[PDB]
Amino acid sequence: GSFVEMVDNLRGKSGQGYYVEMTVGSPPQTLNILVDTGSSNFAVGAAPHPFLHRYYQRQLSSTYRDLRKGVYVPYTQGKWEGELGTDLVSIPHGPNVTVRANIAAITESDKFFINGSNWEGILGLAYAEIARPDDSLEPFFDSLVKQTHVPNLFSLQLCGAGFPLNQSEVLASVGGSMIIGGIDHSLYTGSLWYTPIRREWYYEVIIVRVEINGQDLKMDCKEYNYDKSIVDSGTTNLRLPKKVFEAAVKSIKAASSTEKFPDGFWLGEQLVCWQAGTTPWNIFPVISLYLMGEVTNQSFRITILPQQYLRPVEDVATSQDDCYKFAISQSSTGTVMGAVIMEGFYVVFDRARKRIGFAVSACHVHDEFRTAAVEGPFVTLDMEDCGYNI
Ligand SMILES: CCC[C@H]1CN(Cc2ccc(CN3C(=N)N[C@](CCC4CCCCC4)(CC4CCCCC4)C3=O)cc2)C(=O)N1
Repeated sequence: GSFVEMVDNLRGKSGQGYYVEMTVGSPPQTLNILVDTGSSNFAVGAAPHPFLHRYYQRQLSSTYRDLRKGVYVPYTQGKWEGELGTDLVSIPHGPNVTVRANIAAITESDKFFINGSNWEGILGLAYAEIARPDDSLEPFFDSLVKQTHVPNLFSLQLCGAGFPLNQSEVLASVGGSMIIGGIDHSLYTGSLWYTPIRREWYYEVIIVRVEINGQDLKMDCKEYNYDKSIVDSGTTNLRLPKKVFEAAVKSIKAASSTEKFPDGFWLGEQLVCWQAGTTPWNIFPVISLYLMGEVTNQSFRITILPQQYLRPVEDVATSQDDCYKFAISQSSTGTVMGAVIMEGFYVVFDRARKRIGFAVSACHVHDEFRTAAVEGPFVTLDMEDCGYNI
């Protein structure tokens, strides 16, 4: 591991997000910031909110610069609005550099901040094309790379605990690593396999085959990427296009048929519980997503376990049972490889070479019989046809 200063710099969990400490302004104001590979704005709470115990105070920063422009960002289940400006930004457990970056000072929001998440802002790590108000507002990572010698690449190791963490525990536990400018070899086992970034807006990739316990879902592969497939640390679940979700759930139900679960469990709404230590991992199937490789007609696969797609949650009765929610859900906006999938792997966002790498994570949860995997190569033809075009 050559990046010790950045190893173990994340905290959090899949359901509320993983965050990194950052500082903004002069003198530095410390804030915890959500790592979000699914957006491209650096936006921080800048006014009192019931769920924030701190926020960015522009009037206290000598280096604050007002851009005299507002920004409104509505999204699926909420929105955030703010005032744009720039200031000096640093990451204490990151590269030892300070850069001048755009900051959206959030003045109003709806269903954005999460009670008990411990973060006060978000770091959009995707490309300018999806930055708001438009692509002229340079994203943080672009600024970092342009102003310093930091390589144009970052990598993420999100570590799920495999069991519920109470408030004190989640504040004291290490949730993973965000390595800025490099790859730390202590964070993964086996080899790294790369898939091309299809287009630079979201971190878009192409899935070419899907298996449930080795059985091919056998759908037209364009269905797997309708209308896109992205890697998003800001989403909790593995989200799949409606038809793919329906096919996958049918296959997962068939594989786990020795136990019957209520419809609410499969809808990802209700938890299922087992007596302490008796979770029947073995009856649930592994899921393999084959991704386009860097070589023509070549693919590789990433395989996750139920220890990744069953999200630990505390029982309504705080009992001693081990409980979980099904963390695979349907989408009308494409496939989303959320945090529960990322928890199985060390993911390298190699912006410089327009590719995303995957390797088995040194902190993935598993049992004595099965482990997550990243394997290849496999001969796969006409993979370009798996991409969807409007
Ligand atoms: C952290 C875990 C939270 C829960 C909520 N939750 C549902 C959910 C639904 C959609 C998205 C996609 N997504 C995203 N990655 N960032 C934003 C802006 C996208 C951006 C794209 C370009 C155009 C402008 C908006 C803001 C979010 C970021 C997370 C905090 C809330 C606001 C967004 O909507 C993520 C999560 C989930 O699963 N776990």
